[PDB]
Amino acid sequence: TMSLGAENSVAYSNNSIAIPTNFTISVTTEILPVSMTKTSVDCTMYICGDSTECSNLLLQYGSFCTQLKRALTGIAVEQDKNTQEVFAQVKQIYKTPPIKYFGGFNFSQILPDPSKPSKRSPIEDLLFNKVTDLICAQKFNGLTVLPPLLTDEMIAQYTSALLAGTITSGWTFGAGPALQIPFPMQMAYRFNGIGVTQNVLYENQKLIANQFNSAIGKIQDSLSSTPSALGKLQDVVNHNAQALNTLVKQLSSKFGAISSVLNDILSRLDPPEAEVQIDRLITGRLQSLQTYVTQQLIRAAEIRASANLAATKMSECVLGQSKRVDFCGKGYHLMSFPQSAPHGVVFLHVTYVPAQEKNFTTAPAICHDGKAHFPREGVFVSNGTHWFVTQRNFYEPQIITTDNTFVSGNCDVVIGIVNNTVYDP
Amino acid sequence: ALGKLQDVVNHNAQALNTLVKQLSSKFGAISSVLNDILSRLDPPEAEVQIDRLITGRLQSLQTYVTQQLIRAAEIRASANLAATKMSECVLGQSKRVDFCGKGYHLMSFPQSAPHGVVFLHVTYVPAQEKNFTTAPAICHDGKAHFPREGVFVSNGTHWFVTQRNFYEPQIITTDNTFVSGNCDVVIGIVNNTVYDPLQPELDS
Amino acid sequence: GTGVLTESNKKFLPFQQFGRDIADTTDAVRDPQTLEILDITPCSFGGVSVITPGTNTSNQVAVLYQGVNCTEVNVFQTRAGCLIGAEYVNNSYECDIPIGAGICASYQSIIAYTMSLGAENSVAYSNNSIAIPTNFTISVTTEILPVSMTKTSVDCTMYICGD
Ligand SMILES: *[C@@H]1O[C@H](CO)[C@@H](O[C@@H]2O[C@H](CO)[C@@H](O)[C@H](O)[C@H]2NC(C)=O)[C@H](O)[C@H]1NC(C)=O
Ligand SMILES: *[C@@H]1O[C@H](CO)[C@@H](O[C@@H]2O[C@H](CO)[C@@H](O)[C@H](O)[C@H]2NC(C)=O)[C@H](O)[C@H]1NC(C)=O
Ligand SMILES: *[C@@H]1O[C@H](CO)[C@@H](O[C@@H]2O[C@H](CO)[C@@H](O)[C@H](O)[C@H]2NC(C)=O)[C@H](O)[C@H]1NC(C)=O
Ligand SMILES: *[C@@H]1O[C@H](CO)[C@@H](O[C@@H]2O[C@H](CO)[C@@H](O)[C@H](O)[C@H]2NC(C)=O)[C@H](O)[C@H]1NC(C)=O
Ligand SMILES: *[C@@H]1O[C@H](CO)[C@@H](O[C@@H]2O[C@H](CO)[C@@H](O)[C@H](O)[C@H]2NC(C)=O)[C@H](O)[C@H]1NC(C)=O
Ligand SMILES: *[C@@H]1O[C@H](CO)[C@@H](O[C@@H]2O[C@H](CO)[C@@H](O)[C@H](O)[C@H]2NC(C)=O)[C@H](O)[C@H]1NC(C)=O
Ligand SMILES: *[C@@H]1O[C@H](CO)[C@@H](O[C@@H]2O[C@H](CO)[C@@H](O)[C@H](O)[C@H]2NC(C)=O)[C@H](O)[C@H]1NC(C)=O
Ligand SMILES: *[C@@H]1O[C@H](CO)[C@@H](O[C@@H]2O[C@H](CO)[C@@H](O)[C@H](O)[C@H]2NC(C)=O)[C@H](O)[C@H]1NC(C)=O
Ligand SMILES: *[C@@H]1O[C@H](CO)[C@@H](O[C@@H]2O[C@H](CO)[C@@H](O)[C@H](O)[C@H]2NC(C)=O)[C@H](O)[C@H]1NC(C)=O
Ligand SMILES: *[C@@H]1O[C@H](CO)[C@@H](O)[C@H](O)[C@H]1NC(C)=O
Ligand SMILES: *[C@@H]1O[C@H](CO)[C@@H](O)[C@H](O)[C@H]1NC(C)=O
Ligand SMILES: *[C@@H]1O[C@H](CO)[C@@H](O)[C@H](O)[C@H]1NC(C)=O
Repeated sequence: TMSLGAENSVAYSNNSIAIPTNFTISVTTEILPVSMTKTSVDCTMYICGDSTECSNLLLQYGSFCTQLKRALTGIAVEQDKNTQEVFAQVKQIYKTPPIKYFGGFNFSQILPDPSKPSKRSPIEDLLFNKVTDLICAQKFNGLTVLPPLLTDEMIAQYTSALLAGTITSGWTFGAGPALQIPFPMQMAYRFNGIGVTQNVLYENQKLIANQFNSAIGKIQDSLSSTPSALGKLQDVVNHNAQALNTLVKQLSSKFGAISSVLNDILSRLDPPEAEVQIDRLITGRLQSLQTYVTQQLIRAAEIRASANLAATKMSECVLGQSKRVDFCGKGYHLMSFPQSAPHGVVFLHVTYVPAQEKNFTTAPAICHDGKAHFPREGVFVSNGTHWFVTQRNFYEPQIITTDNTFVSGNCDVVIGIVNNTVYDP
Repeated sequence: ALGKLQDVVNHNAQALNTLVKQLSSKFGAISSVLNDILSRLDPPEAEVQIDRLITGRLQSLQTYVTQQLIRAAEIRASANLAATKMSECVLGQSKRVDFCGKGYHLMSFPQSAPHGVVFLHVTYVPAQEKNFTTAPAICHDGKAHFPREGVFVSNGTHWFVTQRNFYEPQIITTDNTFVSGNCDVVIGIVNNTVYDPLQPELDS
Repeated sequence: GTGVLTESNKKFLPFQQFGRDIADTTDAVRDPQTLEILDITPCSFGGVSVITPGTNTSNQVAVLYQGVNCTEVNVFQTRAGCLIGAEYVNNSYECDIPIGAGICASYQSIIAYTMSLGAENSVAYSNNSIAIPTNFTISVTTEILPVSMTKTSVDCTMYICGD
């Protein structure tokens, strides 16, 4: 019987709080499929090939062929639209400065490599390597794979522009003109977004930079060392080729006829029964093609939903800081980096995870001079003998003064109010 | 401009037209008209011809219903998205980037359209940006000062604190800065005075 | 069948006569007069696509043979296929008519080009400089979303059989 999880009992009490005293910069990967293989089918060539009599009999069924071609054309344009929606979200191609110094933060693994001809990042190069006469057989039966409108190098260029915008300008480029800001100041703004003061980032800048660099290196090692990391994108490739193979395989099916070869049927039988045999082959092949188009449409809907989600993540996680829980990684979200992948996008979510929490005795309000004092932005904590006010997400005790507390009412209404002095500047 | 809604209308009529067009298909039978088949053949072979017509027309109708269900799923997803935009953009102000227009979202207006909704997203776009020299903190009297809500900027000789999204320089005082630590830890801290409001009061 | 018979590097065993693909399609054969192996490759086929602007504007057209090399058919070779009737221009513009593999076509005659992704902007990043907005623009933008479709009901018996 499978275990759901490790058992943890939270030490809940009416007057105790746990405050984090440290943090971990966690980078996590999110892999999203964006597009599929664009397929076009020649209905007449697939069902009948070179046989004129088969085409003449096929004409009796009407506009089935036109319907299948139209549906496939809609899917093919939809895939390009999906790629445009996910990646072509900036109209300026931003570039990084020639001096790659960002206050200790290292972005070598995600920025484009000049040495490589493909102009891809090490992570993107790893993603393309790790995602992989079949093509000839699919082509020879009247099924054609159409090239993506955006080539891999242009998609990589779009990711590079997004990375340059998010690194040099923060979230400003997503909401208008790209405004330059130093990267430590940008990270301080992101720290303020999740409710941590700027001083925590500035004082611990080298530690945060080291943690970020270590996490990025771990991400590259994790992708290189795990076969099932890129399972989703490969699955899409796996489905598409298999579908074409199955459709090709359906040409070798008798479908209740004497032979699967039209030429043998013509060369061996009179037209009254040859017409019947060709009709059986036509209905079986047409059913196979309709089945293939129907699954292609269902997969197109699923990929369109995934692409819409990927576009939403690109807008909310890469082009801004998100306050939505778990949308842009596990933890308090700081920023995200896009990486191009075959038929998809990989988001590196940089999040803030609290760590090394410590118990403190807490009170809702402080009673001083017959007045109730409440924290403006923090929480009251006690280490045993002395009372302090600290920010909720990091332990930084400060003296309780009138500057950081506000007075509302007397001490007779608040349940759990404790008596302590409030300093006056 | 209104290509998406018209496209939906274009698909629906076309689907019906295709289904109507499928009535003119022999489907491997002598004729596409059932009345002719009845008026021309005995029931043993008329049953076969009617069977061919029935299976072809039934396949056409099932195909039409299948694409109608797929399109219904797509339109349901679009309608759910439209309801989400109506709740978050019209009935409130959204902090989600690009959900309610390009730029910092202020408000949205709904307009009815045939088979659809048009959202007029009113957003705030920054413009006419100006370069300034910036610092993370101000060092005064051996203490590090950080902005409460803004950013430190310098026009070349003087330091000010301004809000991030609009240029409004103000004198750096204790009211708009907070003190955390000394000047030895912050990388890039610059030396500047921090004004005290109480100093002229007790001085005079 | 029907196909080109090219020279084959495949060494058949003496008992084998035909050859098949992974997907069970014939890819090779042994000639019964001279014991040699031939690579049966089917003749070239392509999806003829016509690239045109509006008839209100012009009647000039270009033809794209999808998947067909240009030697087997203003002739330009693209990864999508062979494009006849459009002149390649080294300038980059926005995409007007999509061709594929980064190639787009436009009317100015019909030209084919590698589409520009966007205007090139280099952000003046430095470790101590910030850009602060001094003004604003109130921008109203349109977002069009479909909500409902036409409600259709079909009488199954009347449609299939009538009276
Ligand atoms: C806060 O105090 C509580 C209680 O003193 C701690 O909870 C105990 O944790 C230990 C080991 O984790 C367990 O063996 C005890 O059974 C727990 N007691 C209760 C009542 O839950 C808690 O670990 C303290 N928090 C920190 C961060 O030290
Ligand atoms: C917070 O945790 C970090 C680690 O994530 C601590 O940094 C380590 O500090 C020890 C002792 O000074 C060093 O030996 C390690 O090399 C440091 N690790 C890294 C990655 O820099 C840090 O000291 C902790 N801070 C507090 C206040 O507990
Ligand atoms: C940023 O990270 C890269 C890679 O993580 C660092 O490049 C390494 O540099 C060391 C010492 O110079 C070499 O021994 C490694 O072989 C390099 N690895 C790679 C993959 O190039 C780089 O030094 C870091 N710092 C900067 C400023 O770029
Ligand atoms: C709670 O924290 C306060 C503040 O750090 C502690 O007060 C200081 O304790 C040190 C060590 O005994 C003394 O050298 C200082 O003179 C104390 N400062 C003041 C203003 O009294 C206090 O001891 C802590 N309490 C507990 C139980 O750890
Ligand atoms: C907090 O302080 C107040 C005032 O200093 C205390 O209220 C006094 O309590 C004593 C005995 O309980 C009475 O004799 C006084 O008349 C009370 N004064 C007022 C103004 O109410 C209160 O008891 C203190 N609470 C704690 C927990 O120490
Ligand atoms: C930076 O801004 C400050 C304040 O806006 C400027 O200081 C004032 O400049 C005007 C014009 O020269 C003088 O009339 C005032 O007397 C100055 N005020 C003070 C308090 O000195 C300053 O000149 C600006 N610096 C630059 C390089 O533009
Ligand atoms: C910022 O101010 C501090 C303190 O006034 C400066 O530190 C002094 O620097 C001088 C010359 O380097 C020394 O002679 C003093 O002993 C230093 N005093 C202290 C307390 O450190 C610092 O140099 C100033 N920084 C800038 C950039 O002007
Ligand atoms: C901020 O200063 C930088 C550099 O001092 C300006 O960037 C220059 O812009 C001009 C015109 O756009 C270019 O010709 C230069 O090549 C740029 N130089 C660099 C180093 O990028 C930038 O325009 C200034 N910002 C504003 C708003 O004027
Ligand atoms: C901010 O931009 C607005 C326009 O978007 C400026 O308003 C213009 O001001 C000029 C000169 O004062 C007038 O001739 C125009 O008629 C104004 N246009 C509008 C639409 O009102 C405004 O002056 C700018 N403000 C700053 C500080 O640069
Ligand atoms: C908290 O609970 C303890 C025991 O459960 C009790 O003695 C104490 O009065 C309670 N305090 C408040 C503020 O409820
Ligand atoms: C910023 O970089 C310049 C050179 O690029 C250097 O002279 C200066 O010391 C740096 N300042 C900080 C705060 O890193
Ligand atoms: C096949 O025919 C050719 C014709 O010249 C002859 O030379 C050869 O011996 C025959 N047999 C085989 C096994 O090739």
